[PDB]
Amino acid sequence: PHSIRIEGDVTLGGLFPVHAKGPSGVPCGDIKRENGIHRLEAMLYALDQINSDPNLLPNVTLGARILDTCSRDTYALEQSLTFVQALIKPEKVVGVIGASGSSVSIMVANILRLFQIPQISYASTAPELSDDRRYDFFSRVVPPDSFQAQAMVDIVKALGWNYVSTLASEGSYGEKGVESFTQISKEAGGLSIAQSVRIPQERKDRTIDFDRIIKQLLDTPNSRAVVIFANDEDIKQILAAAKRADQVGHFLWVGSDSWHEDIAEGAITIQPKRATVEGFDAYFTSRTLENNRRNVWFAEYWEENFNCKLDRKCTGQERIGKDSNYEQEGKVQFVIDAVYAMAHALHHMNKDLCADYRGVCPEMEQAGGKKLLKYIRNVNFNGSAGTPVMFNKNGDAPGRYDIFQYQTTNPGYRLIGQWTDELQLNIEDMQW
Ligand SMILES: *[C@@H]1O[C@H](CO)[C@@H](O)[C@H](O)[C@H]1NC(C)=O
Ligand SMILES: [Ca+2]
Ligand SMILES: [Ca+2]
Repeated sequence: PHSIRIEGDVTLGGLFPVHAKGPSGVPCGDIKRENGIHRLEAMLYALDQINSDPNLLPNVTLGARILDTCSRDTYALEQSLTFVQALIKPEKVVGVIGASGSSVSIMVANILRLFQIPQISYASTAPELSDDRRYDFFSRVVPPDSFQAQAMVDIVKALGWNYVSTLASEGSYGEKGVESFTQISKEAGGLSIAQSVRIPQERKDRTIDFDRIIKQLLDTPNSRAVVIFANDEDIKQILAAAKRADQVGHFLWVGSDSWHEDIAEGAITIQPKRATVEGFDAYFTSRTLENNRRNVWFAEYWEENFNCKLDRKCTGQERIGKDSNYEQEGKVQFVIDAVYAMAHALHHMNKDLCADYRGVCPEMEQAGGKKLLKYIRNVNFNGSAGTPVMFNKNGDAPGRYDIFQYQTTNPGYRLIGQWTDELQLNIEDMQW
C-alpha cells in the first residue's frame, strides 16, 4: 500500500511510477504494469543479485526504501522527504534510483541536492538535467535528448530529407525537442523546417483528427519528411493515421516508452541501445502472490494483469506469461545498471576508505554524498546486457542509439543502423 522497506548496512532509495496520475484531485490512478511494476522489480532483482555477489560489496548488504511517484512531480517531492527522516530505526539513504519521468526527476533532484544525496535515473532524458550548476547530484544511465536531437538531424541529412515538417505532442517535452532539433538544424546547414505543427492535449471532451493533421503535413510544399516528437498515445495514432493516408510519406519519430500494429511502412525511429536481461525474466515470471509479498503493490498488479479480483476471481494459480502476455519492459536493463552503478561506486568508496571490515567504516559513513557522487561519476563496468556503463562530466550516459525501421517485406521494426561516435546507416537493410 505504501512502500518497500528492506534493511541493510546501506540503504538505496527508489522512485518508480507504480501508478499513473489519478483523475483530478486523486494523486494516484491505475497500476502501470510495465513502467511501474517491471521497473521496480528490476531494482529488487538487482539488489538480490548484488546481495548474493561475493566479489561486489562482499561484506556490505544493500537495503532499500522504494516509493511510488504516482507519475506526479509534486507527489514525488513529498515522498522524497522520507529519504531524509534520519536527519529531520531512522532510515539513512545514501543514494536514490529514479525517477522515471523527466519532470519528476527534476523536482526530486532539486530537493536531493539540498541534502547532498546522489541520484541516478534509469529513464529521464530531459537535457536540462545535464547542467551541473542546477543538478550536480544527478546522473543517468540513459543519454540526454540533446544527443538524440543531433542524431535525428544527422539521419535526416544523410537520407536527403532537406525540407521537413515537425509534429510534436503538447507539453514541455515536445516543445523542447522541436526547439532543440530546430536549433541544431540551423547550425548544420542544408536542412530547413517547412512548418511546426502541435498536437492538442488529450482532452476527454474531444477526439483529435490525426488524419487531417497528417494530410496537411503530407501536402506541405517542399517537405520531404515529417519529424515526430510524441508521447505514447499520440505516436500510435500518428503512425496509424500515416498508414491510412492517401499519400506515402517519410516519417522519423522519437519519444514514447517502448523498447498486431497499424504503422506506416518505412517509419523510422531512433532510441537508446538496450537489450533483454534474461535472468530478470526468469525471476519476474516466477513471481506469485505466495512468494512475492515483498512487492507491496503486487496484489494490485495481479488483479490488473489477470483481470480478476482478490467479475472473475483470482485463484493465485495464474502465471505471468502463461495466463497473460509478457515481454520484458525496455528499460529493465537501465534500472539494473543504475543500481549496479550505485553498487560499484559504493564498492570503490569502501575499498578506498576501508579495509578488512564487516560492513561500513565510520570513515565511509562520514564521507557523505559529495564524495559518493565522485565515485558514481567515475564508475566504468560492463552492465546487465554486457555493454559498458559510464558517465560523462555532466553525469550523462554517452549518446548510443539504435535506428529502426518498420518493414513489411517478410512485419515489424528492423534494425537499420546506429549512432555512436559515427552514424552507421545500413542503406541495404532499409526498405525502398
Ligand atoms: C571481508 O571479510 C573478509 C573476512 O573477514 C576479509 O578478508 C576482507 O578483507 C573483507 N573485505 C572488505 C572489503 O572489507
Ligand atoms: Ca555482495
Ligand atoms: Ca547532472
